[PDB]
Amino acid sequence: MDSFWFVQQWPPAVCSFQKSGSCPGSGLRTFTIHGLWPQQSGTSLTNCPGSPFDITKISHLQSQLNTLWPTVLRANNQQFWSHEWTKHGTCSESTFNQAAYFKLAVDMRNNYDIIGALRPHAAGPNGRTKSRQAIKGFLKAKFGKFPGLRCRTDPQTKVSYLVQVVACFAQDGSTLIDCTRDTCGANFIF
Ligand SMILES: [Mn+2]
Ligand SMILES: [Mn+2]
Repeated sequence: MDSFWFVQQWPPAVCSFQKSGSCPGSGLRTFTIHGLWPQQSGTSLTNCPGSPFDITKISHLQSQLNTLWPTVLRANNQQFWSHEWTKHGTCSESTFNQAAYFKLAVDMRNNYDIIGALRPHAAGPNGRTKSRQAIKGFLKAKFGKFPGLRCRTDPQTKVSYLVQVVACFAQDGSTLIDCTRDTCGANFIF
């Protein structure tokens, strides 16, 4: 790995795409952690063989994980954490064990407050159109590096919605770097 993508998701938007059943995210109104994804030459490293998920190793972080890393689409929170560890976390296990991996993600969330960066500019979520350049600009001004913006288009209306914001980090998991990939067009609903 040569870097990490720290991905946060916007629950209300993510829930809108799940048209089959109920969804907790509608009740959640803040950015939550989707996951911490190790990267290699521009691609996400996934499903690396490694240690099985051990719930006891993060029992001391439960209160923080239930509020910052709740599941939006899956059955329950624990299942989501297990999924993230098995699909992404194992790929950086050589340097970060399970406890360290989850702690790092929690720290990143506490240090990267997206809503706080957007409020002053009245660019917070309000169901209206926002511009990609402006949002990226507001985050860059506060944190120092460009974030990555991820959008999804509704199959029916064809409208584009901001669903995730990515903060890019070097292999040390501490040095913020510029992200260089968005999946959002010039405008989107947020
Ligand atoms: Mn995933
Ligand atoms: Mn899968």
